[PDB]
Amino acid sequence: QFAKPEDAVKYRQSALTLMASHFGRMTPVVKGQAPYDAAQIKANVEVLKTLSALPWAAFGPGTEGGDARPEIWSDAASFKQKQQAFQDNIVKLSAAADAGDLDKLRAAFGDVGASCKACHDAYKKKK
Amino acid sequence: QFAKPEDAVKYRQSALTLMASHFGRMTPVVKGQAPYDAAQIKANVEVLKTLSALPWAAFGPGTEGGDARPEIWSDAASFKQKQQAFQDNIVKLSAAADAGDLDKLRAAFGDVGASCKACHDAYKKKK
Ligand code: HEC
Ligand code: HEC
Repeated sequence: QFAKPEDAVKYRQSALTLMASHFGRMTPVVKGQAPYDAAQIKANVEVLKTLSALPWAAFGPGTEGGDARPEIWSDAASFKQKQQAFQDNIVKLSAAADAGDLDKLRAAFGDVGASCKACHDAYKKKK
Repeated sequence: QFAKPEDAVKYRQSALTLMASHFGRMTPVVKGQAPYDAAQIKANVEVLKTLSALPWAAFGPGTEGGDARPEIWSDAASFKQKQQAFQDNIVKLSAAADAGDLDKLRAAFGDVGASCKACHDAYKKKK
């Protein structure tokens, strides 16, 4: 869907921004700093579900640019494992939210965050 | 969910970018330039459904900035009507996609586009 590589870069950066707001806005809830409303969190995690599937297709062939390391493309099966671990932890987070359990949510949120960081550390260029 | 107004600006700009890719990537299909696969379009319109609800909450109170006109806040019921017309045309687009009919899809796509432009012309700052 991208006319030039820069269009894929812009898309994935926007998707990751949006996805990252939906994740991070739950931090006060899982820390107990903000109240836990099970329906609110279930709806938010549904939005995060959708968003968390979107970035990866915008790292096609020859979309080098932005802060994406070239290793994303030359080590494709591996990058795919970092992405698939992350989305399987998103499935777990959905399960916790859908069930309405703050303990389970806390644990699942931590697992997702660890998977964000694992990919970050391997595949996002240094700042 | 925004620490500063600039965070709400960044969110809505990203949401609108992402939402706009999901809309515009269907243009070759509705023009007949690309093939029509009903299941592909149904899945894409589901993603657009989700995205099209996201920008508006990031125009809260005192999030002036970006290319948002101040009239968005001082004429709140009206802006809300531009937003609600747009999302009701997104409901129609979902219906067309879910039904699998290219004629209906074409018509519904045109209606959505007109609603994007109506809001653009009233509420996005001039370039
Ligand atoms: C788990 C919920 C997260 C969160 C919170 C973020 N990511 Fe990542 N990310 C990855 C790569 C390769 C990039 C660079 C993209 C590019 O510049 O081309 C990023 C970038 C980000 C950003 C910055 C976006 C921007 O506005 O420029 C942010 C806020 C962000 N990430 C947060 C790679 C990955 C992964 C590889 C499989 C995974 C998993 C994640 N990111 C997960 C998350
Ligand atoms: C219907 C599907 C669309 C499409 C394709 C776009 N919009 Fe809008 N838009 C609105 C406002 C106030 C802004 C400015 C936001 C800000 O800068 O603070 C925008 C901006 C955009 C962009 C640019 C995003 C960016 O990267 O900076 C794009 C690509 C875009 N729009 C496309 C307002 C509205 C509406 C008011 C109710 C509606 C409806 C739409 N936009 C609809 C669409």
